[PDB]
Amino acid sequence: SGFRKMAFPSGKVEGCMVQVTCGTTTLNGLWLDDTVYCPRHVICTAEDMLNPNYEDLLIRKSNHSFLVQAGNVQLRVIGHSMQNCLLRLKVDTSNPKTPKYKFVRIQPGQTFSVLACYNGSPSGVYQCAMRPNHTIKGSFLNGSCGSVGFNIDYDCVSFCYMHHMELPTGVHAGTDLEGKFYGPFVDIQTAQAAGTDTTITLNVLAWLYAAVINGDRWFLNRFTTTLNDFNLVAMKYNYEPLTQDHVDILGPLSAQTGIAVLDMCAALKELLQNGMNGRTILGSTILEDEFTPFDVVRQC
Amino acid sequence: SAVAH
Repeated sequence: SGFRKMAFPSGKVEGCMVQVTCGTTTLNGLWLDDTVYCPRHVICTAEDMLNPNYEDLLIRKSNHSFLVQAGNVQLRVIGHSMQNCLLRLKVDTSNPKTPKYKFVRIQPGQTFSVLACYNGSPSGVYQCAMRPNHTIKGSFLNGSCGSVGFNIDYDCVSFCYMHHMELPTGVHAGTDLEGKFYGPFVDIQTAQAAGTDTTITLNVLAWLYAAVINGDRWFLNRFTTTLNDFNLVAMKYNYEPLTQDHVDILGPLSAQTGIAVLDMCAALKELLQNGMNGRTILGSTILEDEFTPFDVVRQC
Repeated sequence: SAVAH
């Protein structure tokens, strides 16, 4: 019993973290097979960031231009390519400690683990949801660039994020593993702002189901609301609309608790309307939208 | 503005 915001075990990823130095900049890289991936802005400086042209910047550099150290061992760069906002550096050695993996583009509301690493060394692991506005609420400090997010399916590792920068709000932006940014953000040190976010309804409901699964049922009621009637409320409170597809997704959870999706949608409407009056759900003051249905199941 | 990490 119990429900906690967990993370995937990070060992498999740890094995693939390395340090990349270029000029006066050091950040992390990911080393899979003979490739090491890192943010393209590593080649930037105290000034280029201000307004760079990556292509120019790139060819004034070479394989000697980057120092890649794994553990205490230097590594030989022989190739450099650029893929979107990422850098690909080839190396002489195919990592022995390379696990089954694939690259995926995470979709909003899905969640992943982040292994925060400084200087090629892993510092911590935490769980993160991709916000609707394409940012994540992470804990990152300078030098954390190149840290990645991932999910694990059994043995396989799907990589879904690499860290690039921090927005003015203190939230983070990065790319998938083909260097394509999440959101419209670009790698320039210039004003950029997070769009106004919204709450992930499907996740809040799954969370409610978990709570029921976990014995706090205080927020239930015998009422029911329509799919359109609820959405009207959701709109009012900056919640995302519920759709039939999302209702379908919740079905197993509904079944397990014997709690219709719309009823739960009723309970929510009420909670939205009346608050919690100082009550706790799963030891939580406010509705929590960072667990997917899938997460809830894998934990119950 | 955006801060690189």
